[PDB]
Amino acid sequence: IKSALLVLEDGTQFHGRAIGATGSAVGEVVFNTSMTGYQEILTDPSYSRQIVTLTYPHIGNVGTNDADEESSQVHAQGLVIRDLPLIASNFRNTEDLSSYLKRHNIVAIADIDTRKLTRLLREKGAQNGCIIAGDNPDAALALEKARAFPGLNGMDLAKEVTTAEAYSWTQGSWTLTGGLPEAKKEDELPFHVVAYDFGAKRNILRMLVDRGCRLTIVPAQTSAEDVLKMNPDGIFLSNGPGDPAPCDYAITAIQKFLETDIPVFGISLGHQLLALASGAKTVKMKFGHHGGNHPVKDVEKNVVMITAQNHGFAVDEATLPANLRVTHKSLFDGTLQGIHRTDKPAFSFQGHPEASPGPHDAAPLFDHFIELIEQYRKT
Amino acid sequence: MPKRTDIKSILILGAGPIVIGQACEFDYSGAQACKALREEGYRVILVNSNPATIMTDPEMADATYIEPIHWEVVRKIIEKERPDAVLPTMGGQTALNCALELERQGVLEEFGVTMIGATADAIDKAEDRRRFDVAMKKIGLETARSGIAHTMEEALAVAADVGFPCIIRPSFTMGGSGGGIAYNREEFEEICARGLDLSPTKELLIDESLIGWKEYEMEVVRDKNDNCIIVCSIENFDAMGIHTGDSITVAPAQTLTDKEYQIMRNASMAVLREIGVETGGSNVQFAVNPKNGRLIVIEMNPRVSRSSALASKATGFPIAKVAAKLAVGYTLDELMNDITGGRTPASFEPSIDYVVTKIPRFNFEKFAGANDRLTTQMKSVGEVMAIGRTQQESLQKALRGLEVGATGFDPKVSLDDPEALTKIRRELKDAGADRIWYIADAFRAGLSVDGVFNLTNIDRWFLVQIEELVRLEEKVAEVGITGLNADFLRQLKRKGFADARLAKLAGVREAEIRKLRDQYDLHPVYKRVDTCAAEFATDTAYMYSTYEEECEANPSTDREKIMVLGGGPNRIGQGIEFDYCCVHASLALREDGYETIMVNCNPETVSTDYDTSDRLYFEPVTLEDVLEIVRIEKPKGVIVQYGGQTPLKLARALEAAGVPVIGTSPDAIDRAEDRERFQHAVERLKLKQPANATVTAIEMAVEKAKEIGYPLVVRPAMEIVYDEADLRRYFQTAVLLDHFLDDAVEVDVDAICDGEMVLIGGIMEHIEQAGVHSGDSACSLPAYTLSQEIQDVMRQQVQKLAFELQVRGLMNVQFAVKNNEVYLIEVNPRAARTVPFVSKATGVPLAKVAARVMAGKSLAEQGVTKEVIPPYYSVKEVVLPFNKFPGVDPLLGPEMRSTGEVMGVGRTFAEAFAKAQLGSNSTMKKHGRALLSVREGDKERVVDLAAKLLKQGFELDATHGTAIVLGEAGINPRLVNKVHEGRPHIQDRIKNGEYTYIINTTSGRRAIEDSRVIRRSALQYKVHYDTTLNGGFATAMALNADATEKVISVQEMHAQIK
Ligand SMILES: Nc1ncnc2c1ncn2[C@@H]1O[C@H](COP(=O)(O)OP(=O)(O)O)[C@@H](O)[C@H]1O
Ligand SMILES: Nc1ncnc2c1ncn2[C@@H]1O[C@H](COP(=O)(O)OP(=O)(O)O)[C@@H](O)[C@H]1O
Ligand SMILES: NC(=O)CC[C@H](N)C(=O)O
Ligand SMILES: NC(=O)CC[C@H](N)C(=O)O
Ligand SMILES: CC[N+](CC)(CC)CC
Ligand SMILES: NCCC[C@H](N)C(=O)O
Ligand SMILES: [Cl-]
Ligand SMILES: [Cl-]
Ligand SMILES: [Cl-]
Ligand SMILES: [Cl-]
Ligand SMILES: [K+]
Ligand SMILES: [K+]
Ligand SMILES: [K+]
Ligand SMILES: [K+]
Ligand SMILES: [K+]
Ligand SMILES: [K+]
Ligand SMILES: [K+]
Ligand SMILES: [K+]
Ligand SMILES: [Mn+2]
Ligand SMILES: [Mn+2]
Ligand SMILES: [Mn+2]
Repeated sequence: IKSALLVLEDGTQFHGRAIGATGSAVGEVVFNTSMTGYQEILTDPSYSRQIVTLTYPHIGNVGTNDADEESSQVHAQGLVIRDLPLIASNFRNTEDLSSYLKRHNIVAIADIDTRKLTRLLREKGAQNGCIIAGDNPDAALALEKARAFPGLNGMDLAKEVTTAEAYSWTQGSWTLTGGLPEAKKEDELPFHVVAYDFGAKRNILRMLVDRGCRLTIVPAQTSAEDVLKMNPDGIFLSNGPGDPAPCDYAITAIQKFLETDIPVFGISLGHQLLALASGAKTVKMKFGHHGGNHPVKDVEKNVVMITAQNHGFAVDEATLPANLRVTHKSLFDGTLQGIHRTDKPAFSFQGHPEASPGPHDAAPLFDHFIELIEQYRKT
Repeated sequence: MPKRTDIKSILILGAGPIVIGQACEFDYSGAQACKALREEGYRVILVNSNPATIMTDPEMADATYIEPIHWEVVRKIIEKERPDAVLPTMGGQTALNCALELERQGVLEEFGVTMIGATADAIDKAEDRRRFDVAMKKIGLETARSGIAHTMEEALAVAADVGFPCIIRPSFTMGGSGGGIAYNREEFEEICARGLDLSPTKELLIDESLIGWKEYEMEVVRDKNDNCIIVCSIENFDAMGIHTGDSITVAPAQTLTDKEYQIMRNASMAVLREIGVETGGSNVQFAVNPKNGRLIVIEMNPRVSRSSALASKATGFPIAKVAAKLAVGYTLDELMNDITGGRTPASFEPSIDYVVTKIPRFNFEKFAGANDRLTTQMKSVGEVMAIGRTQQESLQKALRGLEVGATGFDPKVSLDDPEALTKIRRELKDAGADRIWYIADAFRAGLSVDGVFNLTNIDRWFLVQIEELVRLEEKVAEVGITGLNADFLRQLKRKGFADARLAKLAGVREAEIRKLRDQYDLHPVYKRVDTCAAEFATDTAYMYSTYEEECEANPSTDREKIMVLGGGPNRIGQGIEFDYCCVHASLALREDGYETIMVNCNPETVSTDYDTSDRLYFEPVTLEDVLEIVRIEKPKGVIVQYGGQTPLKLARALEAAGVPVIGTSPDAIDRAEDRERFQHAVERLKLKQPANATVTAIEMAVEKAKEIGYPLVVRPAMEIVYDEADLRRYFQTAVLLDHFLDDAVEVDVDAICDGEMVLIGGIMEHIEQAGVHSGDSACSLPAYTLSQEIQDVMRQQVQKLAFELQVRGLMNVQFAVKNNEVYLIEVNPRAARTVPFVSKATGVPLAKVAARVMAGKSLAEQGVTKEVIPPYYSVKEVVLPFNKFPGVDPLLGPEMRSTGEVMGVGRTFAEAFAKAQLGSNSTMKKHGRALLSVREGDKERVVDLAAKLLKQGFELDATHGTAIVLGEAGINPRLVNKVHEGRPHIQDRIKNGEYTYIINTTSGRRAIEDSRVIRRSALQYKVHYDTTLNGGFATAMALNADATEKVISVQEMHAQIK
């Protein structure tokens, strides 16, 4: 028998089985409703310091593989599931879930009532928690660790996951037939985009490459001055963990960009960051949006899109500057989902146009960003 | 946009009688469509020949037409009703075909009827397999290598091209009707010929084999604003080669990576976009090569289906309801999500935090001569569904709720049978209905997962899970009840193990396992369905049991509860009729102020529609499952008399476990069902009952037979023996012995007793004589030949029985009238399959009424005391599945084989009969040549019939014997040769289409087996034939009438009642 235990800040206990590394894990606890894409989810840097509970009972049905990694490592702090399948069954698999977790040194627990946990988080709101996996899991210790967690509000995590030094990205999207492409050649990409790495997902980069952008991935703290020096065709603000709020450096730099005519586009954290620099305020949601079936209306066109969501903070629509027009809203809760600067070539989306995992409905968000870029090169 | 305003009236095309492949799911959907459109203030007109439908309830729509679903009749309705639009997407294939004929016949144009939900062109683009393939090619999706065929010659050429095995699929058919897998030229020609004739467009698509590939389905929804969503994904347990409907399926998809799932997702949307479905749902099927994820599109159904119903039940998203509204202008974003309190929109993709399993239900045992192997043509007669927090749990629950005597993975072959592995191997390689059970036996026998995979092609992901169960079963067996500690037993329950199964392994009674659970305080919790993996709260109470931590039941303490037990999956003899009764109970008592609880797990039905009851428990209808619910609900009363056999068989145990069963007691029922207790009551009442004996040995019965008299009725399955020699005979191949009442009129009588009075609901006179099961006979209400005198006796006899037995609620009695003498066949102290028919002809909602009675409100109190006799004739006719199982002799007998029924309304019996006949899809014509071939006893009566046919302008043919008798009467038919006689014989003539009518009556195990060719040929060439003289006289009467002459609504019918 391999025990494991999960304890919430409020004292709630969940007893299960250890399916990953031996040890302890602490972080904010969340639930994601994605029936597929667990690997992608686990490898999302945005999940840094969060303990991920999956609502879909059977997690690991397809094992894992490299192409399904959205970053170089597993960023989730811990994984909480209802059931770990006996086997992985998919031509794409290269290593079973449990093995993968152990490899990445992830504390994970299975066999617990994830529905009870979900309903609790929904009703009471997010909560920090601690998973302990080992011979005899100390429930009082776990509760200690959880209660001591500083929490995500006001925590800059973007500076934690970002890249140390700048680098290039010219690799495109995966294909069933060919797999993951060989990185393009610089001369094979018309546009040059500078992307701020706030803990950026690979799919965003790949997709941008798919649309003809050669990329320069820059550390979160990179000054606007340094960027501007590279003569960007466009500036992109990646997704990532924590509160956008405390990221002074980014906001500052962005404001700078906003003085210029360089097109700016941001996704999730980048949306937030954009809104902040534009003088809007960001709030911490009760429980957030974590899943792949979230309806978002494009208010302009009056069309709905099924989207992939992964965020705990939002832009207050009621503090939006007049220079910030609303472009999309959640059909689930009415929360702000998109904005466009009425006076600048800058826009952002709260959701994940790049999906991975999730529906491709929002990818056209990218196209607009290309538009701007094309136009900008016109001038 | 919001609702359309250019449309005020909508005509909905219903599905007609239930058949294999086109079942209950269409009453559920048509009921949801009607309710949705009526909710939105539209004028609802619908046509459906099946009377046992909730959708035809008078109060459900404005103008309800229980008329034959034939374009000419519909034309009448249209003419008369002048609908602004027609919704053809809620009645299976019948609806699709009919809307397209109406269109082709220029009827839609004639009456300016607008086609909503889907356009004629989109329906064709999907139904026409040739067009479908093109469309795919256009959008760059892949389909298997195929060829279109319009003739055999054409067909043979494609075959030559794709090689064997090859799959044959007709255009304009579903449920695999007219199709199959050809493994050779012989099989091939057989199938194609059948398929070519069946196809409304005379077209076949022949494809190369993808047998063994994974099979998937997606349920999609699209609106006029181009918003589109995936409501549900389905992964088939049984691979490609076995029809989705004859397969075990699960939601959601299990083995697709996110990347593959998105491709599939994208493709499904593109399919609908290309076919042109912009305001509704569609089902899209695929095949996936497990080795490389290669995606192939199979087909698409531009309507609601069995899978959309499974899907609605699985996610809690009412697809049909939504789709109805979309048909009239609404967009997804404008509608609200029912289950989440309408706090969220219909424009979203559901997420489920559990596993849904569906297992098909078969009835091979009823089709002795049938090929019982599963193929591309559906042979299932029903289905069960189960929800569990895990697959193991989900699967096991489905198994024990299948109503086949299974408690889970019960063995089929013994461990010490040296021949075991051979049988097991066969059962895995070539799947029959028992395969699921053979799979565990394989693991029990030493077969590996890989071993089993190579034979079945069922994903290892599922296999490894079954094996685990087996191994656990092995431990239980080993440790015995002693090793069943609280920890282990909990693990077991979490895996979905039934007490009954554990009981067997441990070698104890089931109550012992259950005792143990009560001791450990080991009970399940109930989770709720919410479409959103608990991301939002719900106000609906749609639950399932599971062994977890938190319980969401939260029973009320507030009201008086009434529980209603359903019948699980439908089977022959246990259909929709019972469900209908179950629904009515719920609706009635709910309206009266009770808190209604529905317990059932049939995904196809209206009973498992969350709107039908206050609280729905989608559970196995077993003693274990039901006691757990009672345990926490603590109902006031439980009805076990309305879901058929399933709930009836539980009554005693329930009562004894302390369940407050209401209505007719378990014991009373027992009194009636038990041959002995009954013979005793009948005796006591001084009533007439056929001579009977209870033989133990052969020679014993020969003697006793002598006593009783031939012909004899031998009840263990049921046969009729004629002579001593005939008795042995049976005995070989082969116990109640009863004298068979020859040339007797059968009658059904449905009634209600409140212990104070007896209300006669309806006396039905069967067309077919006693000996042809009531369930397979046409019948008339009111009687069309019986005397008022004789009817009164029965009525009196009913009343006697009613009180004697202590009936409280419904009852049905079966009589036989021989020589102006009334004989009692049996008593059914419960709701009978005829209840819905009677309620519709008479206008009295018998089920409702009896429900109220069971609940305490006397007939007098309800004001339902006088027997109704309608001012019209109502005729019920059935539909048999013989076309699905060709190797079977399509002949009537004492065993019920029909799957559905229709109703015919007329000012005259003949007019009623003609409507019912046409409705049953008969191919009868009002001219041509008839073929007479009857048996001895009929020889006398056949002359008049021949004369009748002659009067009608028909030319006659006959076989020797028959020719003799007619000749001696002054009627010279054209002699025709039996098959052993020479040429040409009946067979040849039938095949060349020489006949438009056939009357062929037989009597004797030999005479039957001899004449088998006449019936098989008649069926195959589409010639209406009657296997009873009585049947033939009705058909004859009906020739005088015009089914298309006049149409009447149920509302109007009802209004005619005094
Ligand atoms: N190329 C093929 N190879 C093997 N099995 C096939 C092939 N195409 C279809 N099938 C099987 O035939 C069944 C019936 O096919 P389908 O196109 O759905 O017709 P229907 O409209 O009658 O349901 C499918 O569910 C599937 O299991
Ligand atoms: N003694 C009998 N004489 C004539 N017909 C009979 C007799 N017993 C039964 N039948 C025929 O058998 C059918 C079924 O018999 P029944 O006892 O009612 O069995 P079940 O349980 O299936 O309803 C009847 O509907 C009837 O046509
Ligand atoms: N997904 C992201 O890129 C960031 C979301 C942001 N960190 C939040 O939790 O709201
Ligand atoms: N099961 C219930 O009664 C749940 C009530 C509450 N609305 C919820 O969804 O949590
Ligand atoms: C499936 C129902 N039918 C095909 C549309 C055959 C019984 C109607 C005739
Ligand atoms: N009501 C049963 C079907 C009747 C059929 N035509 C027969 O006479 O066999
Ligand atoms: Cl738990
Ligand atoms: Cl069909
Ligand atoms: Cl392939
Ligand atoms: Cl057959
Ligand atoms: K547990
Ligand atoms: K019109
Ligand atoms: K089709
Ligand atoms: K093809
Ligand atoms: K299948
Ligand atoms: K299907
Ligand atoms: K009969
Ligand atoms: K019976
Ligand atoms: Mn089809
Ligand atoms: Mn199909
Ligand atoms: Mn009977």
